[PDB]
Amino acid sequence: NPEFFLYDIFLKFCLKYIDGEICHDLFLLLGKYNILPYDTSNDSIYACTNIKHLDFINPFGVAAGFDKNGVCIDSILKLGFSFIEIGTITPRGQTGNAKPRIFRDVESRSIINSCGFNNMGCDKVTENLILFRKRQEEDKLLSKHIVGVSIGKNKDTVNIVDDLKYCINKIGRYADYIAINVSSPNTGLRDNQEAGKLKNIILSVKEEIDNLEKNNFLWFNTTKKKPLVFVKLAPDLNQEQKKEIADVLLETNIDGMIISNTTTQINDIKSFENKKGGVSGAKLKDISTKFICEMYNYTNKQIPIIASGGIFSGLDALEKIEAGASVCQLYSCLVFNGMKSAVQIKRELNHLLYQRGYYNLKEAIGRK
Ligand SMILES: Cc1cc2nc3c(=O)[nH]c(=O)nc-3n(C[C@H](O)[C@H](O)[C@H](O)COP(=O)(O)O)c2cc1C
Ligand SMILES: CCOC(=O)c1nn(C)c(Cc2ccc(C(F)(F)F)nc2)c1C
Ligand SMILES: CCCCCCCCCCCC[N+](C)(C)[O-]
Ligand SMILES: O=c1cc(C(O)O)[nH]c(=O)[nH]1
Repeated sequence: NPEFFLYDIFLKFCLKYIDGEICHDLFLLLGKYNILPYDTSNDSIYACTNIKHLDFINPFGVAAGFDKNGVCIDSILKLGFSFIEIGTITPRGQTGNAKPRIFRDVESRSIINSCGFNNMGCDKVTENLILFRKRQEEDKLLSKHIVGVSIGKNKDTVNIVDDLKYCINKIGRYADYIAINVSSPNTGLRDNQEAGKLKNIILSVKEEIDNLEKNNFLWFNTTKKKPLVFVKLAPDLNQEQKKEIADVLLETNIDGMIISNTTTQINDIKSFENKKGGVSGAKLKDISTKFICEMYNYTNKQIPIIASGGIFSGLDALEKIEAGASVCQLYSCLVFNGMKSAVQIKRELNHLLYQRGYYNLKEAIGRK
């Protein structure tokens, strides 16, 4: 498709002259007017994957934080992705921290951000998602595409369980899966990663979803089933904390763990020396991949893993898969590679699996 080529003409210009968050706003604006390219290709049946009975037509989606409000789901999915995680959303809208709060380092292909859960609130985002689902009833390019919702707490909230229960009762019907975000470094959130607190949070979320069904058509999503429950983990933990959390995740029978969110322990990027927030991009890959391996070993391979962190090429994706991941999420790749992220990474992964001696992608999950 020549449209990806035409777009890459402006990528370096964007990185050099346009503020990052403004670049992101431009991205969403172009997609709102249905001007982004379309991935016209066909996905390899040998590259599909799944988490429980949630089936992904390909192993690549957009991570949370990119379309925080679901204003652009169709166009982002039609770039070539199989799923998108909208959010993180909160019961009421928040403006976030003061701008600029996103900083890029092109040399290291890394980003640091302190957004602060800026979003339009659960009500407006629920409206946007209902409209998308109506369009999806007709759009054949969007058939079988998955939409997940990441939910969080408002800054000035003490009871996280309240905020998450409001969101579930509002938008749960419309989501294929729900991602619990207790790993953002820019809001008392990583405190909720304490084993006991986390176990209560998870079991509460999973009860509010089950309660949606007890009160009797219902599931207005892609799967026609109740949404699965994922947990997004921060990588800034010691082995003891990782073992305890893995026990909690197994005890609550969550459906998947997203490894991982941004990290605050990177300090070989001189450009970010004076900045605060979580770091993402190529500098997070090795940290993120190792974290997958640990949790893959700690949970006895019983919890599917959604990989997130420094995935730019099919080789990185295969690293994640061969570490224990079943599906991959992109974010920084879209920042530094433009619209072609999905098409290019699908092409490369397909070639890799065909050459490395794999009948299909699911055969590569695990394999150390
Ligand atoms: C500007 C920005 C905003 C983000 N917002 C969220 C968010 O709201 N919720 C969330 O779970 N992760 C959020 N993330 C983390 C990403 O979803 C992803 O986990 C992380 O960037 C690592 O992936 P990557 O290396 O491909 O960028 C955000 C990341 C960035 C850079
Ligand atoms: C949250 C962090 O987002 C960013 O900082 C960011 N930076 N760039 C260059 C991009 C990709 C991009 C955006 C817009 C355009 C276009 F306007 F040319 F179309 N091309 C590429 C993003 C996203
Ligand atoms: C439309 C028949 C099913 C009724 C209940 C769910 C409706 C939600 C429609 C979302 C789009 C789903 N799909 C499979 C058509 O792409
Ligand atoms: O989960 C999150 C949230 C934010 C933010 O909104 O600031 N940033 C991240 O890096 N991860």
